[PDB]
Amino acid sequence: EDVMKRAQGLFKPIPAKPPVMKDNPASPSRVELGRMLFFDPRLSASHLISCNTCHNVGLGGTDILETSIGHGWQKGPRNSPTVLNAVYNIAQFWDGRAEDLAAQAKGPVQASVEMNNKPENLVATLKSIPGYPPLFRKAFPGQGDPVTFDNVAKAIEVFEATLVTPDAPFDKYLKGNRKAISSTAEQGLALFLDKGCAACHSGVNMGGTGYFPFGVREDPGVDDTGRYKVTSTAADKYVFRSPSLRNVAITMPYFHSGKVWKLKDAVKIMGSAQLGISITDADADKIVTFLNTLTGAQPKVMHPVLPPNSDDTPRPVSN
Amino acid sequence: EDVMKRAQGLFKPIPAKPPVMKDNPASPSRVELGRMLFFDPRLSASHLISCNTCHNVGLGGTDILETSIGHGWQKGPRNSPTVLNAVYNIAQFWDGRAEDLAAQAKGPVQASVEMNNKPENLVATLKSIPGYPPLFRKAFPGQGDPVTFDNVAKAIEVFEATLVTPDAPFDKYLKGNRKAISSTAEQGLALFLDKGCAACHSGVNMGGTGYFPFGVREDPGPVDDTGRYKVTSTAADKYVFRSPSLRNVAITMPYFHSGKVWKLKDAVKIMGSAQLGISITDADADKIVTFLNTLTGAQPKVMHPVLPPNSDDTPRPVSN
Ligand code: HEC
Ligand code: HEC
Ligand code: HEC
Ligand code: HEC
Ligand SMILES: [Ca+2]
Ligand SMILES: [Ca+2]
Repeated sequence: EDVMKRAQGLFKPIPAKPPVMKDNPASPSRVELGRMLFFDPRLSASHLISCNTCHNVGLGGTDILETSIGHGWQKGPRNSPTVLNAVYNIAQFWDGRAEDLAAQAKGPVQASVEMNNKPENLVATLKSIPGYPPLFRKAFPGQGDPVTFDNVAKAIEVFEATLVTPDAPFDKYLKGNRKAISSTAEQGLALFLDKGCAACHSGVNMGGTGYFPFGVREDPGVDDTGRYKVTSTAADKYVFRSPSLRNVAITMPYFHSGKVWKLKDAVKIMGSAQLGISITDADADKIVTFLNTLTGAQPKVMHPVLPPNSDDTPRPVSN
Repeated sequence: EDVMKRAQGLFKPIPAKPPVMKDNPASPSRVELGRMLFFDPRLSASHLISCNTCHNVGLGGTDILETSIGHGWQKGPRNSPTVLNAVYNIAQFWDGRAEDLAAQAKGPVQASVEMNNKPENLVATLKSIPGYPPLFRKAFPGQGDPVTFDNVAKAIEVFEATLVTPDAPFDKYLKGNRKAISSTAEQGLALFLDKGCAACHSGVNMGGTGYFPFGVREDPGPVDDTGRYKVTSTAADKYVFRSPSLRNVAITMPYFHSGKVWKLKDAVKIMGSAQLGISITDADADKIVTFLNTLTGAQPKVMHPVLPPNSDDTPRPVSN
């Protein structure tokens, strides 16, 4: 229709092929190594936590928990965004001050807070695991000492670029198949476009494109729509990334705080005066039916066989 | 909520103090070196083009030309954005593919294509100028070899952080003085807020916050600029566009990524696009213009540096 046509300008389907990372060429050995590192809990000092713990490829690329602290740029606990299609995000942080956010993008996003704080421990751990240096040599040829914090992030990044979810019903719709989604789905899309949601949640990743001066907070003055609202005040130090809504139906809970569990309530909360939006409960329901067509084909990811410790591998730090 | 209170959520005034750059502490000697480098045309192969050429601190931090190619991440000629407050930009490139744009921010944006392509040459140039190494040693103490590409960009960057324009009438209004802008400028603000302009042109910099799948293109479908150009967004689009900071917009014509639209009132009417869900009347556009005219801040008084002279070793200018 013209609804389809408008949708085809606002969004693009996820390509099936992993996107190319500038200055980070993919090769099977580098993808394979990134997969190992992504699932390797020895990257944490406890030896218990891997990327997959908080960005679980079985659970929509997130952890279905409210918040955690995973990374050095967080000022507090935040909900773990999906790693699925994360390589298509422009804005990669939940929130910050405008003057910081571009510099923060100097990355890497693929380092947890422990790795970023103690990159010497990361390298020493990997060098002490006999099967790693050979993989690093194969994945990063022509370097004398390829086992580096920067190459760890590069290998993860190329593996991460394979964690894309093409072929959601909405994407079949964008490709021109009007029947790929129900007519109620389509009405939800019409509301999404007309009410102005698409402006913030747009492009190939349907979001992750920018930061906005609205964040969902507790209302200071009985139900999630009554308890939380979109807030924007004079005193705001930080702006908020408007997230990609792809796979939103399988990555509850919602918002930077993880505090809203139901996708319907999230949608009602986004029907906010602060945003120029008023939606009825029946509107909210149609928008949800639409948001449920953004679930892509989930990657089937082999759990890696990790190289064993040596006697030299540092011990877990305890309890 | 009345218009001022709504404006106060949507935007914040430009602070008077240079923002702090992470991992790049300002000091007077690093600001001064960055000033020298910003104005030194020996950073270009011709030895005639400095950052100030295309981001001219006397002309709103831009060059008032339609387009140029200054930087390695451009795929084609683009309009030079202002350096004034650019340190408050989050989105720093005009346009690109989503999957490339975050990676590009591992920058530095302070490097022209000539600097970025030929970093040893840049270091060789600076090291051949006997007054530069001592300045790099002052600016970057405790570093045995401080004349490096990364230090040229850090020094520029802290100089650029001082190129902020606090005290626009509109900022005086955000701070609570309703009389700092005219009643017509306030109606243009109301229009700006009500029509949804502010969603994309938001925050301390009034834009530069994100990218959108809309760019101004020549219409293929009657004649003025509003006739000739339009917001376009198609299935075929490879690239999204940055929605720019509107601070100092009255003084940084021409407009959009292509610099094709010269009149701010025309840029405003073009943005009253059905693609964006916006319909504005001609008098609506005039009021919005009146409002945008209030976003001109106090322009930095910048001393032109005395640049250290060439030695006989300094590379020779090249024309191409
Ligand atoms: C192991 C090294 C990894 C990798 C490869 C990633 N992570 Fe996390 N992650 C967590 C939280 C709460 C956030 C949001 C933080 C914030 O911005 O405030 C993140 C963020 C990410 C991203 C960004 C995705 C995007 O573009 O938005 C990516 C790519 C990413 N992570 C990859 C939480 C956790 C953890 C919980 C303890 C752990 C462990 C990790 N992350 C580790 C990793
Ligand atoms: C920009 C001005 C926005 C408009 C208009 C809409 N949304 Fe939004 N959305 C925006 C931000 C900055 C955020 C994050 C807020 C926070 O505190 O975290 C959101 C969040 C959502 C979510 C949550 C998705 C997730 O957690 O993964 C959803 C489901 C959502 N937005 C949907 C939505 C709808 C239906 C809208 C129209 C009614 C709408 N959004 C408008 C920014 C903006
Ligand atoms: C013209 C020939 C230029 C010269 C010389 C320099 N710059 Fe530039 N700059 C130019 C353009 C056309 C653009 C936009 C490019 C794009 O497509 O995105 C830029 C961009 C910048 C920016 C980004 C501003 C922002 O939007 O956040 C900055 C900070 C910048 N340029 C600074 C800069 C410096 C420090 C230079 C000397 C080394 C310099 N530029 C040279 C055009 C030209
Ligand atoms: C996001 C969906 C936007 C809304 C809503 C509005 N604008 Fe915008 N604006 C947007 C982009 C992506 C761009 C760059 C487009 C390009 O090809 O370059 C712009 C550009 C402007 C400009 C030009 C500023 C400059 O070149 O420095 C102006 C003056 C401007 N926009 C004003 C404006 C008004 C008045 C709006 C509501 C009527 C409006 N914009 C909405 C993205 C978005
Ligand atoms: Ca979530
Ligand atoms: Ca301009």
